[PDB]
Amino acid sequence: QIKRALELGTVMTVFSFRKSTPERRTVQVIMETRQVAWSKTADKIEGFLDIMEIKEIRPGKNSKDFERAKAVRQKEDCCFTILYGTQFVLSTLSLAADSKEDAVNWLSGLKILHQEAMNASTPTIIESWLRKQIYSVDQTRRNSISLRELKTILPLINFKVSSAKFLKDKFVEIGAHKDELSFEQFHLFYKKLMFEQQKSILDEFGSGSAVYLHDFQRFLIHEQQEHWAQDLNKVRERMTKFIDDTMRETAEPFLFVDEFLTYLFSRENSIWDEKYDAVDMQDMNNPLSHYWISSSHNTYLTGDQLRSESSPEAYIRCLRMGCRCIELDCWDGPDGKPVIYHGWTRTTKIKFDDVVQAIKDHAFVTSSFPVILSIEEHCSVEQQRHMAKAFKEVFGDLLLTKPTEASADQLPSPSQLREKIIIKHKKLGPHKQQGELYMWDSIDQKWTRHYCAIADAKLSFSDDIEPNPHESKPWYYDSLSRGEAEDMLMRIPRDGAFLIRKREGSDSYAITFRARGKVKHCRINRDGRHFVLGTSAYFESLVELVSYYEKHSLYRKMRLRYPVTPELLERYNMERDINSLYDVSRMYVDPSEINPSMPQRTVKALYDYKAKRSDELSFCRGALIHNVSKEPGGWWKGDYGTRIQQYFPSNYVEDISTADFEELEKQIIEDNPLGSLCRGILDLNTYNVVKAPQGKNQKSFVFILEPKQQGDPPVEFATDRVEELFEWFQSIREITWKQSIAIELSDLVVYCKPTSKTNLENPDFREIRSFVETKADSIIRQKPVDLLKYNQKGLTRVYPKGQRVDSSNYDPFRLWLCGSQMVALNFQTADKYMQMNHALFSLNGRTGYVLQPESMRTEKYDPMPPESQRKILMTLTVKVLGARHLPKLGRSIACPFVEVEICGAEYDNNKFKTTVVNDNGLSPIWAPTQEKVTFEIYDPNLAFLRFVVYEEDMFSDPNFLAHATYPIKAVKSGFRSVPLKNGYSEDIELASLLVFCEMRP
Ligand SMILES: [Ca+2]
Repeated sequence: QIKRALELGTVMTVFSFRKSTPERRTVQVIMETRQVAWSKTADKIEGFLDIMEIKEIRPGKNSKDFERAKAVRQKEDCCFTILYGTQFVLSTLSLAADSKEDAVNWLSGLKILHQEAMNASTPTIIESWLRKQIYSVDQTRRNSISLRELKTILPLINFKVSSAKFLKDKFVEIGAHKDELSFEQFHLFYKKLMFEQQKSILDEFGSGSAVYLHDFQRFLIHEQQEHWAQDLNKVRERMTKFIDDTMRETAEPFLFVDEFLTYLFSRENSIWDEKYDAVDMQDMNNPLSHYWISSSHNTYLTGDQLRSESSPEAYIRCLRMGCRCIELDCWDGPDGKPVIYHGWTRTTKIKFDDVVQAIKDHAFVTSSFPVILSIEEHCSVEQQRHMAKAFKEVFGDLLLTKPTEASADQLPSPSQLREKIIIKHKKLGPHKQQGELYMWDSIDQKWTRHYCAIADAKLSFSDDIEPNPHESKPWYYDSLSRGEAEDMLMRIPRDGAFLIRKREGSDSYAITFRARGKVKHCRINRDGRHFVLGTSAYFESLVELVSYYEKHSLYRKMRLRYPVTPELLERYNMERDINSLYDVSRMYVDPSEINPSMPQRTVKALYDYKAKRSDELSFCRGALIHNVSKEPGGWWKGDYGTRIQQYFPSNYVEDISTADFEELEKQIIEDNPLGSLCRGILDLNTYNVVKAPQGKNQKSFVFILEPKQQGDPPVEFATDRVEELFEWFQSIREITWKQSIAIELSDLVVYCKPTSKTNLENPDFREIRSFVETKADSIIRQKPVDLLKYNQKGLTRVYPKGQRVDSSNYDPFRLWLCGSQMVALNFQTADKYMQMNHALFSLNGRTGYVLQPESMRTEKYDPMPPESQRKILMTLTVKVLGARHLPKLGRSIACPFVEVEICGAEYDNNKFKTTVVNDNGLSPIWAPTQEKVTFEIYDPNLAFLRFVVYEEDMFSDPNFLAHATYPIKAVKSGFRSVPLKNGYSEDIELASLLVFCEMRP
């Protein structure tokens, strides 16, 4: 059809906000990889996007590329935008065609090409994936593969080649006529690799020669509990649709046992129950107060709360996920039209008019159910009039302007309010000093950018905002012992301080670095010419290794920054003498003093214990040990005093009581404006501020906090402009020396009238109460039953505390179980709680409304029963058997393990982890190591089954790879695939666990 017109290609004009001049390119669809490619010449493809990653094809000149370009002369009807990607912020390919003909050809042709890809079988996606891989080396659109190029690819696809024999022994077995492998020679290699690596799973299945039509139907009926599989003709179809072999399609289909394993790891065999993919309108006729409503906080932001980009695309992205409650922070614009950003911060400003349009175009595309606009009002009465007018005019009939029923005593249903936009805004009755400053490092002799803020006469500042050639380099030490290195690096008080030394009595090396006032050592061996850090981190050169870990994290979030040289030790030693009269530590804060006390992860010592090893902690009876990570057997890991996560006997501690609570409440860290991002705090009452007449260290604009108190260190800050320095100077000097609503908008508030009324008695259904995270958590703590009863008729919004400046999220489980409707979360953040939110709102067809269960509305509903009165409705047993295509995080091959947990407000860290597989992300296996674990579930409708895949790095630290999180409601039994998602809950190509699950009611 037009698919051939797209496969051939089309010359069009590409626009990037990243490139300043539009570039003419041939745009084509490679059917073999299912990519949209754009090339300058025929030989090489400049750039590509996977069709699988397309979220929207938007006609016109509505993209960041278009609006940032100089002109765009091409017509609206020749212009369109492919919005694609794996993150919250989607990439944009903005295109202008020569003609309206071609443009319309693409929008139609791409839509059907996407659907084909979505609906395609796993074996079709594998061939596309194998096609992508051989293209990737030299980008020629290759036909065959070298032996040396396959050995270069295997580590990139997260597999370590055990030996050279393994490939050649394979090569022969597949048929290695030469070192070259054709595409189908490579295709056959993958299948053999996957089967041989994972064969052992079969010991759980039949002793037949292959899996025949009848064997498979039994498997679907009895072990998978699929009762459609009675209809034997449906079972033969599934087989054939999977296989796709014309010669075997004849008569009765059978899978080869390796094709059966592939099916078990495949989408087709997902743990997810599909009936929950559609809306159920029988669950959409309850009052609005009975629904969990997918809710965003400060929707405009794409990043942190301090300096990240505001975009209308954030509203679009959230709305098209089915988010139904979005936030507009409305501030006085320059031209009497409101702007939206985070007040007083360096977050970019966007126009209210662009957000209103964006909401109108996107509110009701993927979900028909009512959208709630939470308006935080800082605008003038006149600017409020523009908002009242703009809403009415742009939204028209979509804008709820009067109640659904006049004589109502409860809220209307989501059904009744379809394609309605509801204004939450204060209804009429009938200036923090902050920004970016440069700070000076005497060690590095460099300035870095920090976000700083003054709260209650205290300036808080953030962390910074971003042939053996090593023999000449002064960070390399030819003849240095392990003990000296530790002492040398213990002299330099900086995380990321490093040197590389040759190991004593060996032609091999080590990197030793300081992290959190403690030195660590990393072994660097040689593989012929190459250098290997730990196990599989390959480098050509120790300079290349140092370059990489300057840009990429080596240990946790520590990078290499401070090369420990003789010149640095010489300089710092003298400077430490000169600066002896003050203690520099006092301006920085301790990394534990910003880390909160864990809700329930604290133990109390039953006995005195003396450490038999440096590994082990030593403590007295009565000692409270915090942030305990519980593993099986004798030894647990936890923090006591200064030390962190050291080993101790588990049978030497007991649970804390309420009597210990008061002691932990005193130990609760004092919040600062930068929360987790805070690096140091300065008491401006104990300083004078002076401007350096001629700046300092090559900055012109430098102010200095000079200490009043003995021992307190002076602090130097710099600005880009003298005007910044003045505002900071006068803000600091003023410490060191020492409600109108526009009727027009007010009238648009039908429901969701904000109220205060002190406390939760007499809920009005037209009213909404909002609680910051902190207030919400104290209500849950003291008044949970009041919140529940209020939430039956009234609505509740919760939003993150102001300190979550990193755009981190908070536990919504307890709030949800008290019937709280709008638990507003940072959708731009890839963390556990957004993952929970996406899981919950995957139910009921991604409408962003989930009916609270009937159980929550009976008199005998208790979220928190006593231990002895715990009623068990279901047991869930889980075995993690294996995984395919785990992502490669960094430079080394994944050493994966899986953590399984039942998530909810009834569950105190109810998890188990698998053992670690060494250097294999492509095809790990865990089946032989552990038995099933059994979970007791109190209510299946109130809980989530969460799988998280971690890599175990060289330091034994867990790093996130993927997750899958499901309401237990939608979990199927038997040998099930678990399709793995990234931190943003976007699908990772061909990535899946294989698990066994048993649910007994
Ligand atoms: Ca806000």
